Amino acid sequence: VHIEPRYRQFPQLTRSQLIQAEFFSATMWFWILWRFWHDSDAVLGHFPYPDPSQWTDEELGILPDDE
Amino acid sequence: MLKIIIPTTMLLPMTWMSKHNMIWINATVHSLLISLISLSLLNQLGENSLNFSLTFFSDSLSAPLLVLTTWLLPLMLMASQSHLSKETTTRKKLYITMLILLQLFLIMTFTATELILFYILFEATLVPTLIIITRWGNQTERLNAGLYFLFYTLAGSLPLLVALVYIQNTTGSLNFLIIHYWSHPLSNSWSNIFMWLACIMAFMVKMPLYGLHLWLPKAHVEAPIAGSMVLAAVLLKLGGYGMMRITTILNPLTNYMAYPFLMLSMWGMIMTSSICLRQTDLKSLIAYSSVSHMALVIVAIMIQTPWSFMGATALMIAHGLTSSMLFCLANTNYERVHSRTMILARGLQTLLPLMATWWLVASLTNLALPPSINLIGELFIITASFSWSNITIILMGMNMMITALYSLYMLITTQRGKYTHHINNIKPSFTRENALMALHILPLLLLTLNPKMILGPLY
Amino acid sequence: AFSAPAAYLTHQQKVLRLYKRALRHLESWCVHRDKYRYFACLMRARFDEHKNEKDMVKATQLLRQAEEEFWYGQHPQPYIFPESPGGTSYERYECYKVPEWCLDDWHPSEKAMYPDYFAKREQWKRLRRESWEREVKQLQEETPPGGPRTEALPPARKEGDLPPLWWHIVTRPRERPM
Amino acid sequence: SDAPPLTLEAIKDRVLYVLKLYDKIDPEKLSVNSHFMKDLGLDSLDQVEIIMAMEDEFGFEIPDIDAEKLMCPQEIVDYIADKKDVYE
Amino acid sequence: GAHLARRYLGDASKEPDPLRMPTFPPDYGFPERKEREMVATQQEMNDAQLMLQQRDYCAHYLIQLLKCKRDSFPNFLACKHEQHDWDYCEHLDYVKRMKEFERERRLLQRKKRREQREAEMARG
Amino acid sequence: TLCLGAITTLFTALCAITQNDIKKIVAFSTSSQLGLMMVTIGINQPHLAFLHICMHAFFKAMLFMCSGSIIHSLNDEQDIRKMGGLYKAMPFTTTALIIGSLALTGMPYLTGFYSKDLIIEAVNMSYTNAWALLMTLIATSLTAAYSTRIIFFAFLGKPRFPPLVLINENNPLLINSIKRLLIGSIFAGFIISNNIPPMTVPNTTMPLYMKMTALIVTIM
Amino acid sequence: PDSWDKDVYPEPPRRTPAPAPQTSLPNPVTYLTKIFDLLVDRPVTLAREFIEQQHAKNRYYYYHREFRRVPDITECEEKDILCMFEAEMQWRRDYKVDQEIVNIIQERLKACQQREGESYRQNCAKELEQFTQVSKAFQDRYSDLGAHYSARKCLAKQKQRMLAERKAAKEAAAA
Amino acid sequence: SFPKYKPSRLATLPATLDPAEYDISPETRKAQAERLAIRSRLKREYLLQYNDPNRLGVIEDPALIRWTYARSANIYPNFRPTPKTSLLGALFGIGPLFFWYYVFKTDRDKKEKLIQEGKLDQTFNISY
Amino acid sequence: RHSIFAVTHVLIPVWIIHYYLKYHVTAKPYTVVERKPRIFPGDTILETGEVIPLMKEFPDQH
Amino acid sequence: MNPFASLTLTTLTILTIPIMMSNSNIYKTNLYPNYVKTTVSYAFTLSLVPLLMFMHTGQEMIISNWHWMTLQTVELSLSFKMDYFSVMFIPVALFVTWSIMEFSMWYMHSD
Amino acid sequence: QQERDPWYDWDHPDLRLNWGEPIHWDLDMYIRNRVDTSPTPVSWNTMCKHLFGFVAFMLFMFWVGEIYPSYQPVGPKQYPYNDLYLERGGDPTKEPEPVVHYEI
Ligand SMILES: CCCCCCCCCCCCCCCCC[C@@H](O)O[C@H](CO[C@H](O)CCCCCCCCCCCCCCC)COP(=O)(O)OCC[N+](C)(C)C
Ligand SMILES: CCCCCCCC/C=C/CCCCCCCC(=O)OC[C@H](COP(=O)(O)OCCN)OC(=O)CCCCCCC/C=C/CCCCCCCC
Ligand SMILES: CCCCCCCCCCCC(=O)SCCNC(=O)CCNC(=O)[C@H](O)C(C)(C)COP(=O)(O)O
Repeated sequence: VHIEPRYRQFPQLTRSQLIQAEFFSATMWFWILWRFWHDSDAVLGHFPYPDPSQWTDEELGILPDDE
Repeated sequence: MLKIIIPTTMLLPMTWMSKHNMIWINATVHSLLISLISLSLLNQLGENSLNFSLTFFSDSLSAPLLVLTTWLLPLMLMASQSHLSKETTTRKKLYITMLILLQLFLIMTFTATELILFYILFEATLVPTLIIITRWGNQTERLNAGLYFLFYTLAGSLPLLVALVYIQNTTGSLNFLIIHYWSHPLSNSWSNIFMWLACIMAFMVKMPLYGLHLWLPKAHVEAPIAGSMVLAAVLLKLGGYGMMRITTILNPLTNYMAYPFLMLSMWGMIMTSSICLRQTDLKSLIAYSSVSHMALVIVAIMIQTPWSFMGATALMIAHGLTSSMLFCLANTNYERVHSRTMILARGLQTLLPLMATWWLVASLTNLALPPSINLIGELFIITASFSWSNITIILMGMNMMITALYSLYMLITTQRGKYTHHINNIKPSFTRENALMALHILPLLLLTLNPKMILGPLY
Repeated sequence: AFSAPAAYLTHQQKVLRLYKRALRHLESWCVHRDKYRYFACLMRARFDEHKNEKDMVKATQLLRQAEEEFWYGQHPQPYIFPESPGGTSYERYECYKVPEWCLDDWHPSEKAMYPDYFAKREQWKRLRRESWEREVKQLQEETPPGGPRTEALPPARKEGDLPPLWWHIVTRPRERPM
Repeated sequence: SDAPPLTLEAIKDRVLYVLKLYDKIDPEKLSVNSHFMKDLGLDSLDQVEIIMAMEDEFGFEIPDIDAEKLMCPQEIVDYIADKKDVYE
Repeated sequence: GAHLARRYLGDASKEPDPLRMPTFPPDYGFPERKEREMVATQQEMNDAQLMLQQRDYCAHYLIQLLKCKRDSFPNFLACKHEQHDWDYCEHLDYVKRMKEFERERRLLQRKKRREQREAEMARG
Repeated sequence: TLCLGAITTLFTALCAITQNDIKKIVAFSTSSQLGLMMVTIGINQPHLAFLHICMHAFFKAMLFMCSGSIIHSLNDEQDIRKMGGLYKAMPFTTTALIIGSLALTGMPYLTGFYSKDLIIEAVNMSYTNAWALLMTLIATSLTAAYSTRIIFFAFLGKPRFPPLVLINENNPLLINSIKRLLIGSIFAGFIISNNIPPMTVPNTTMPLYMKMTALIVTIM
Repeated sequence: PDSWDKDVYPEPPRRTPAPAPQTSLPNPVTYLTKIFDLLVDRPVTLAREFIEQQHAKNRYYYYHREFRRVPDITECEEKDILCMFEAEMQWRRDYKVDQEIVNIIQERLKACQQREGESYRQNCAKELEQFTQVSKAFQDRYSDLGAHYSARKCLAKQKQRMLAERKAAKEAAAA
Repeated sequence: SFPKYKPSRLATLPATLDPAEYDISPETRKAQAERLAIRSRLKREYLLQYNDPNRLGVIEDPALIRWTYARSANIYPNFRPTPKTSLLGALFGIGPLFFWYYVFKTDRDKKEKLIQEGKLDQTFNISY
Repeated sequence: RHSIFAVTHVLIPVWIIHYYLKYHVTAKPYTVVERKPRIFPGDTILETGEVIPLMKEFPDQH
Repeated sequence: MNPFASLTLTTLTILTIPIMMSNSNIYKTNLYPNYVKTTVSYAFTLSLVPLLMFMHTGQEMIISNWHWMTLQTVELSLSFKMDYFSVMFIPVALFVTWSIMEFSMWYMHSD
Repeated sequence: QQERDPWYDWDHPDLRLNWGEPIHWDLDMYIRNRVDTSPTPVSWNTMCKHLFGFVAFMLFMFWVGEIYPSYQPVGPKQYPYNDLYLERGGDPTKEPEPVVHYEI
């Protein structure tokens, strides 16, 4: 490989470097999309977070403000 | 142990009967052989000492010191023959005679079984050193340096003589084994306090203790290279050896008489390390380094624990080797440029690469890089001090940081940067200088490989 | 770095230096080229607005004001050329520079390689040895009685003279020595 | 490898290129020995701008004391060649 | 979160203290309460060497997951059912803890309001 | 430890967002990630901190490597103010730097995500200093901000470098090294996460908004 | 192996589970282990067999040195130098032996902590108890003697401890 | 107009911000001329030996010698015991010693008192 | 000439290391210590042949 | 003999051979950097095996091979811990060092 | 020595000194590997105020956030065998006070 100076012009590019760069960008994006398609729980959370206010006093066992 | 003493006494007429052009060769070869013979003293026992006769004995504390002395003689011979080339034959033989007499006195000092004989030899070591300094020094300050070296020592040592003869009249013996077996506690009275001071101050001034060290920069800077080597490597360790010997009869008074000397040692350690940061003379920096390391040794001896004694022994050996190497490294540049100023010759790594490697290794051992025996001793002393009191780590911690700073300051000032343009007489390093540095440095790492040989009798 | 300095700078010299400094720091602030061109033209117009002031006192007062404004509005991290005294490659190759006198101490086996180079070196050394006294005497003649007043040196004038004090300027190590 | 071995011809070509991209200097009337003050009629500020343009082109700064002195493209080329150790 | 704002800005008197919790007896409001049982033996947990923190009430699912992982070593994508079961058990544990916190807040709010209004009845 | 890590990560992420030397930006990024590691240790999650060390090594080394490639191509120039449009002039370097920036910012399913996402969601569900949590969130926003600065300044726009164009990244050693580190930065997170035994108790129950906190702050 | 006594350095009975493959895939660890065995462990074994064959043709023994028991420092007169010397030597040997006993106990403790893994806090209680006991005994015997220790100072320490214990016991008896 | 910059010891005043260099006198120009003359004479004296072909060695610098001598040997002859000298010497040579003595003595007295009462937790403290 | 690097830099060093560990290091107690292998329910021990029972009738929260 | 320990020690030991070769006629040629890079890559692929053993059975070890020195009650010995942290960090560091050395073969070509 | 002109032809370029000129008493403190007194863009006594303010504000806010912690609305974690009494240090011969957890 021989690449000579250009003096105020766009430098000389060989096909292999663009091929490699595009290949690795594509494989990164494919990996991200595939791993999100198969492991969405790792980002969105897996189990529903409950709300304390909607718990009845029967299962929480608090007296009806009398005793 | 006459198998070591007699060969040195034979070195004397061998030097005085040699041809005019073989004195260095003969002295070096037979000094190295004597060192090889003295290597046999390292086979020590676990319970008592080697009691050769009524007069001489070898412990696990004095055997490494004897080996260091006998190994230091040939190195001094190699270091001296460069600047003594224009000297006459008779004066060269007299110089070698002074060195041989110094070795003989040192060898007999470390093995004397009695305290008065030890005193006589430890004081006889003065005459050859004073003659060497005042006769073969370069500048006119050498006379004052000799006076300072003499009187600082004698003013401490004479009360020791009085105390020793008094102790012999009281207990009937000065033999060290009898003294150890028949030890009795010291009461708390003014007479006992002054006896303690008389027994301690001579060794304190030999270390030297901070505030009593002014003689050391003068003597170690104004001396010739062999004088500096033997002053830093062996003669300072006389104080530590004598203090560990004499402290046997000073208990339990030491428990509180050690406080002023401990405070002086720690604070003056900080002070001398700081002094090393602003020093224009390269040799004075190495001298003040010696003062800091010896302050650590004083602390270790004063707190009186097995770990502190082990650390003191290891540190004394390591410092002897390292400081002798540093003095030789500085003397090479001095012989090249005839000046001691540190910022005169710079960028020397460009001109002398192998000497730069030697500088790097010497300054790495000075800052106690693990697992060098320098760090083994320093860490043992630091642990012992921490057990003594948890607040010593702060002072000890500050010292470690400062020592690294000034060591690397010396290295960067001398080796890095750009070479001074006007100096064009920097010749390549001779084989002799490289061999000198190698013979300094290789035993250090070899001893790191087997550290129980320098850890003292408390091991 | 090559010219001998003068005892002081002049007012126009100070104005030119401030103009260059301000343009450089403005370029540091204006990263893009078109914006820099716009504000550099504005700066040039501002500089040449007061170009025709015949009162030197007010000229120096304006210069003082401009320097104060520059110090207030300078870029804290201005662009520096890599080999300029604050750049990332300022003294990078100084450790590779070796003075020429070191070659005098090479072992004869080392000098056995490169015979022609050392022959040329001997020719250069003979040239210096022959020209030294003429250089010294020319300096002696051209120097005023009360010692030199600037650091400028005279050139060669005679038949085959050399400009005095030339050896260490001509035999510089290199800018990329190794 | 690294950048090619810059030569005097390349230095002169680049200097003339930069000077002919200057709007205040006519291309044909400009010559390699043309003076900036006398021949081309530029003031000091234009000379400073030209020095800065040279610095940008070669990627290295020129000290102000040195910069003030250069007056013709020959002096600029000579200073650049002496700075970068160009002999061919 | 809102509980932090309610405690540090609103009335901290009726807000549960996470360090001191619970303050009511476990059988106070409940007539009877089942004792929470454990599936994995202490010896089994020791033999599996789980951790001092993973030895919770879901430890049996963790033991199953670890055994399946060791058995299906090269295929490190086969331990999904066991991992899901362990996660489900841990989610139920967290739900129970949320419930405990919820229970403490209402009791504190209910008890303190009831006793202050009884004091109000005694104040007239 | 938690407070020291929090102040360190915030301060260094704040210093990084206005630096012009690219090596300085990457160094401050490394210091901020070390602060985040210290924060992770402070909430009693040492195994997460170790996993983050192993995860961060890949993309941090490759980011510095791409910076070195750009520096070498433009005649040892390090200032971003003189770096123009290298998106097209440097295709492979651009691809590697984009992938590394996306991994550093914890983009989902990348190497950075399997450590940083868990670290953030474990800081959120612990009894901890609130100021430390706030500084951690601000720092993880500033991370995306500094990464964006390098890409916009170094790769987008028009050239600002000297006109003698010597840009050339066609060298097999550089390509192979960066490609190896790039494959690492893409797949190591998934592989190592699935191949280690569970040494933690997972957080399986989060409010939906807090589960997306890292993504939201990164996007902002 | 039989190089050391397994009572001084005990170990548990070493229960290891059998392999239970649950995948159709091969196990790379087993294949790598077979390769390592056949390629490293066999040539090393052959070299060791040759070396041991050479060793068996030259067999000699070294014997552990035995020491008799001499009078202690308590049975010595005040200024009797020879009996004092023998007692001091014997005391120093006993000090070394006690240090080695503590070393053995510490080795047991460290091995237990490594062996038990995540259950070390519960499964190493006995070794910790033994180390606590031995450490307490050793500390009483030799701690605070300092440099320049001797048998006489140890005896003085023991006498002081006995006096304190006797006074404490007599005062508790009066309660 | 703009906020002002005030110099400090470790952050000095810039030359372009110095009032003294914007109101000048012919006396100042004369002084600058003399300074340049002295500098040039020293430079010529140095360069004459620097380029000398027969010079082998180190060019001696009296300025360096004067600096080292002043920093080392000239200090004691120029010393007078003054109230300032005496106070600074007493403070910086005496205060640290008794400060550290008080600290260490207090720490060790506390430790010994705790040991006497039998509550220091010296368990496992085999090595000292 | 081709693969001699794998012999003088991997095979030879591992021969010396394995020999040094198998016959010298492991000739003293507590020099190589391995944490005990995990045991799970339903496992069988190699040495004793003992099998470990199953795990207390899972509640089957399917 | 359970190759875990031997492989973990060989991984670290083979890294020092090019250091011992620094005074040979390989350090004066232009093949030295590639030699060091090859050594590091070999060390990485060797260290990949103990990692697999750990990921399979969770095996961990400590090796105290050399007894350097002993104090009265404290024994100091050359000891290596081969738990999860070491067997996981060593391959990552070796991989990164291999990549960075191959990069340096191009970046520092003119040094 | 950092404030000296770097574009001047010093006799010693690294030290930025000229042969024979008077040397500052504290040159070794000023060798430009060391203490630098060069003018700064922002004034001294303004950098100090901003730095000290940042440090003090950070410390105060950390203290406040400690006395106002952050947590989730959950109860304490529940461990089966009496808070694993035998696991966290054994002591198998004291029969500790039972720790009992009930369903909810
Ligand atoms: C520059 C470096 C030189 C080297 C440093 C040498 C260090 C020498 C310091 C000596 C250490 C201690 C010496 C005496 C021990 C105690 C000191 C005394 O102050 O303590 C009290 C003493 O009380 C009073 O202080 C009385 C002493 C006062 C007179 C002493 C003069 C001190 C003035 C400082 C002069 C500087 C001396 C060094 C010259 C350079 C204790 O109370 P007391 O229980 O009753 O005495 C104990 C002795 N008994 C048991 C027999 C009774
Ligand atoms: C613990 C005991 C001591 C703790 C530290 C206290 C302060 C130590 C003071 C050190 C004095 C050293 C004097 C000589 C050093 C060598 C000269 C020197 O380094 O000069 C400064 C030199 C050059 O300046 P540059 O900015 O790099 O400019 C280069 C471009 N021209 O840079 C330096 O090295 C300065 C380093 C000094 C740092 C001292 C301040 C550090 C204090 C840390 C306090 C915080 C503790 C951390 C707490 C952690 C939480 C538990
Ligand atoms: C990024 C922030 C930094 C920007 C801040 C800087 C703001 C400064 C703008 C205002 C300052 C001025 O214009 S102050 C203008 C001062 N005016 C004079 O000095 C009048 C006399 N003229 C001359 O001395 C020469 O002609 C000379 C003009 C020097 C040209 O030199 P040549 O023609 O012989 O090349």
